[PDB]
Amino acid sequence: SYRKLGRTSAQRKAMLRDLTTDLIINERIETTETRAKELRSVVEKMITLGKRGDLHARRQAAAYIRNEVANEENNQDALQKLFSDIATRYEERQGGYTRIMKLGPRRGDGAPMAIIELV
Amino acid sequence: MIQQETRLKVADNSGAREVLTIKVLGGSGRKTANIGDVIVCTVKQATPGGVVKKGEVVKAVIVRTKSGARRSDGSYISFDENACVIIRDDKSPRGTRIFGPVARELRENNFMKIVSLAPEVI
Amino acid sequence: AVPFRRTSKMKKRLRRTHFKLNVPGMTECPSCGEMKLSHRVCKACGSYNGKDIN
Amino acid sequence: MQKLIEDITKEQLRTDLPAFRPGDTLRVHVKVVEGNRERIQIFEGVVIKRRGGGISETFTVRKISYGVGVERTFPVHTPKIAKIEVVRYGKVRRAKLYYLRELRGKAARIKEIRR
Amino acid sequence: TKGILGRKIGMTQVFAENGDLIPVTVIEAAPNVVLQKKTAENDGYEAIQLGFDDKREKLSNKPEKGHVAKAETAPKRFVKELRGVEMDAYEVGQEVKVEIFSAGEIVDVTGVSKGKGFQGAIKRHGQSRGPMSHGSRYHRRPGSMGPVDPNRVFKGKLLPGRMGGEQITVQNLEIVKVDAERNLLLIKGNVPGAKKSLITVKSAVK
RNA sequence: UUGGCACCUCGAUGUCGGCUCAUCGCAUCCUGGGGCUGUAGUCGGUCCCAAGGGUUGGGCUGUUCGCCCAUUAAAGCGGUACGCGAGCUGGGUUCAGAACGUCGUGAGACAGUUCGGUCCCUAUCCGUCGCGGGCGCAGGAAAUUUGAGAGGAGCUGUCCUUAGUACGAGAGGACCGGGAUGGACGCACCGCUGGUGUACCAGUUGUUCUGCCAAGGGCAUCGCUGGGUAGCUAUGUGCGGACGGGAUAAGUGCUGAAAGCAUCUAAGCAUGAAGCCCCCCUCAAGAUGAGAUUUCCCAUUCCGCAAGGAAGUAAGAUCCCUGAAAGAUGAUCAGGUUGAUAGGUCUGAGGUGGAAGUGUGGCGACACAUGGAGCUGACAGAUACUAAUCGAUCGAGGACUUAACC
Repeated sequence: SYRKLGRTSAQRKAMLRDLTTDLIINERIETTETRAKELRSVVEKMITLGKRGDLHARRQAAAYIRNEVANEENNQDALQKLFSDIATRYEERQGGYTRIMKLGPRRGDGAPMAIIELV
Repeated sequence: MIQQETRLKVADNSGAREVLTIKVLGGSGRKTANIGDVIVCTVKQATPGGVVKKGEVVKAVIVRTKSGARRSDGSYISFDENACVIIRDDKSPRGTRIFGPVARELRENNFMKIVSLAPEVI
Repeated sequence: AVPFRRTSKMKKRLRRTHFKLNVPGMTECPSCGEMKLSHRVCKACGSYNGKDIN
Repeated sequence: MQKLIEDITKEQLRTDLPAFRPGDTLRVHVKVVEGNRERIQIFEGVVIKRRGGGISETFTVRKISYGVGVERTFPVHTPKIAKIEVVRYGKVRRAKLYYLRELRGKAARIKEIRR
Repeated sequence: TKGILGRKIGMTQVFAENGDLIPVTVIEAAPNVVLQKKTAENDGYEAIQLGFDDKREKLSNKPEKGHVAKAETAPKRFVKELRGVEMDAYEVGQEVKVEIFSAGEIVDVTGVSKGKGFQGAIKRHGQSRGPMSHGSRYHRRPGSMGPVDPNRVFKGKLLPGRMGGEQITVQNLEIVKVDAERNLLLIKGNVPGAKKSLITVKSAVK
């Protein structure tokens, strides 16, 4: 199957509803290794909606993506920035939109960290 | 897929209305019985006009069930009520008519008087 | 669930064979020269494979 | 893998059968052998189910005759099916009609949709 | 007294000239080349060794090269061996296609059966369990271990472990149809082994 | 077993009966072989060789036993702390509570009866099931095996034919020998019937949230209900215990003395069983007796006088990392940029079913077209898009004696 990551059925989808929206706003994230590998196979489903960019293509991410603030002095939401500027950036690449940059151990957990860029 | 201690809707006007099983006449111990096997049964209810009445150890033949019947075609026959037709401990029935459809996997053995009395041999 | 006898000073110290821990996969940082962990970021360099990533 | 699967048994994809909507009344001409003679009987009824994949798509037809519901599956691509005819099409919002196995008598009709 | 080997893919359902539907595996055996003909005069027994896969450059070792290159055809990944064949029919390097077999003969099938991992003493040995109610805190456990006085457990009582993975053979099977133009064997029955795992296909002792 | 004796155990050895896993003996219940028979035939009785396999499901009883119902080819007996309570149950006796009969003025008793009554533990060692790390195996490494040696499997009924035949007065009804088909358990699997499928899709309720409608999101056990692909599954599907050989057991024999005959004997032979050893299958060279072949790498640089030592490598392997056909973690296993190993990607397969939006019919609930659409978790197929970077250690220099040839 796939991975579960300590959460129940409900909580892991409520986990990844923050690890995409905070990933689109703050543009880089330090999670663990295994939380990275459950975003490399998820976030790349959300960015391809920005390639489609139509009406019903819009109303799928709005079911998923939170309503937080992405750009002050612009009032640009995390939904809007996925389609305004990200859609301009990736008109040519076919798949493969997140890097995995492995850090060292977390201190108290022994957790093998990671860093994800939007490449 | 009829076990011990199941209750069966009876398909002839030979006297009985509902019949419960004892043992499938297979080997030492057989669990189920799909179609065409022969059960020793008893009679939990009968019609008031009854040749065979309440509380009689009877020997009977499964006709139609909620089980499959894997033909070599791959076609699976599956009815919507478990049933019997009471026989006279032979390859021959003892009732007059046979209510409802009868599965065609009785012709594998020679129960052809049940076949000849069937109204729709499905 | 009771140890019937105390463990002597042999069968204790034969259980600490496979309780040892090794040195991990440790290479050299290609830019700032120090020892690097394999397939992770040399935190002294801040680099990985070509780039001191901010 | 799966391309190599069907490219063997594309020669047995029997294309004589009219592709129909799962859930509609329908008759089937089944060739059988009774007494070393080849006859054809006709099995009317509504389709509960179309499922499967490739050569192994099995469907079924339910007939409610003499008050005992008869369900009778068939894989689609058999040589032991002669002729399949759509008598009335049907509309069902669902796709597999398992609830028809209980309801009888006019809470179980499917309305003809004019095609 | 024969045999080739191939790679399992998965089940199908194939018609055979009737309404008779047959469970059918899809065994693909790209044409095997004999890598060594072992003789009884030096190796002490009469056998032969096949080979099956198209190895790449980086996959091979140098001792896998020099074993092949005497009868230089190709480095092949899987190497197995068949005791008891006609040695007088073959030479070192001969290509063996599917042309041996027909669609009507008794055929033996060995293999490498699937895995179930660490799963224990009901699924691993078929044993029953204690009752699921009437206050019993006993179910899914491997039974009593033995009587008192012999002070040990007998070697032959069964216990939880790692089900599957072992080599398992199914005797007296049969080939449905031979399609040698894509190197395909279709065998009547369910053959052990997961997807892409390797199977010897003999002719059984009837 | 009912019992004797009081030897171990009263600084505790928990006791009957079922459930769980079975193992062992043979005085055998079936199955194999036979001998005699008051053995016509079919059933039978009875001893003999046989322990390889099997030994049903229930109502009553706390039940063991036994009766009984219904089958079966058969419903075997007996151990093993009246096997198994650091595996399970607590109905049973054997704690106080309660009551009945009887005993005793009485408190109270009763192997007479009834109702209710806390079953604890985290595994050191030996013992098993499974996996691995090290060194061994006079050089290092790569794959395949011979097989010492072990284990599993080793049950069978109905029906057809010979043949209604020999036999019998009939009634009845065959051995011997062919073919077909099942039950019982056993290995394997997911195409088919269904089962589960909590990061799949569709509907629908209460209520909150994204400013509102629309459309959604959360929570309500996956909120519930109908489906559900891969995956693991059984009742589903395949095949399985085959055909035989070798030597015997009881028998059945010849031949033939001792002991002019007789005699299955002492010599000399042949038969003869589901038994026994191989044949079938799995495991297996740590089988320290360490086997056998196939190729690769080769005899390098330093001490030391040698003996010996370390220190870079070969062949190959490891750390590591993307991985699941494998998966407790190790292992196995597909790969690591001369690459399709994982994820995305664009196609398809299967599922679900007619997306929102728009337009129109309708007072609206709602339909209808757009449109086999829309969405899709593990599936297979292409694509270098995305990381498997660079590195790094480990790892042979091959003894002595004799023979053999050279």
